[PDB]
Amino acid sequence: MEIKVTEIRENKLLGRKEIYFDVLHEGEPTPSREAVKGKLVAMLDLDPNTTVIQYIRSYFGSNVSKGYAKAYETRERMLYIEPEYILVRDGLVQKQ
Repeated sequence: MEIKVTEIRENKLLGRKEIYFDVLHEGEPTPSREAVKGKLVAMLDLDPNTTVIQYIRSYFGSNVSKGYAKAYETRERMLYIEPEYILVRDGLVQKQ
């Protein structure tokens, strides 16, 4: 239920911030990716609608998971770079 941002890098060329973070999640084997996204978006003042969580990797016996996210400058920039299957997977685009 805690997030610690470990690195924020600005990718000028693709128009996104590249964000690594820890998730502290006592009592869980793994944390809830939607809950993690909400915390991360709040912590860094991101746009939920342009934030792609690439992975949240948990480790057995550890309270600590390791995540990586991409926060796009605009939705357009996200639409240009991210494959459709990923945006649909993570709820950012709604499949017709």
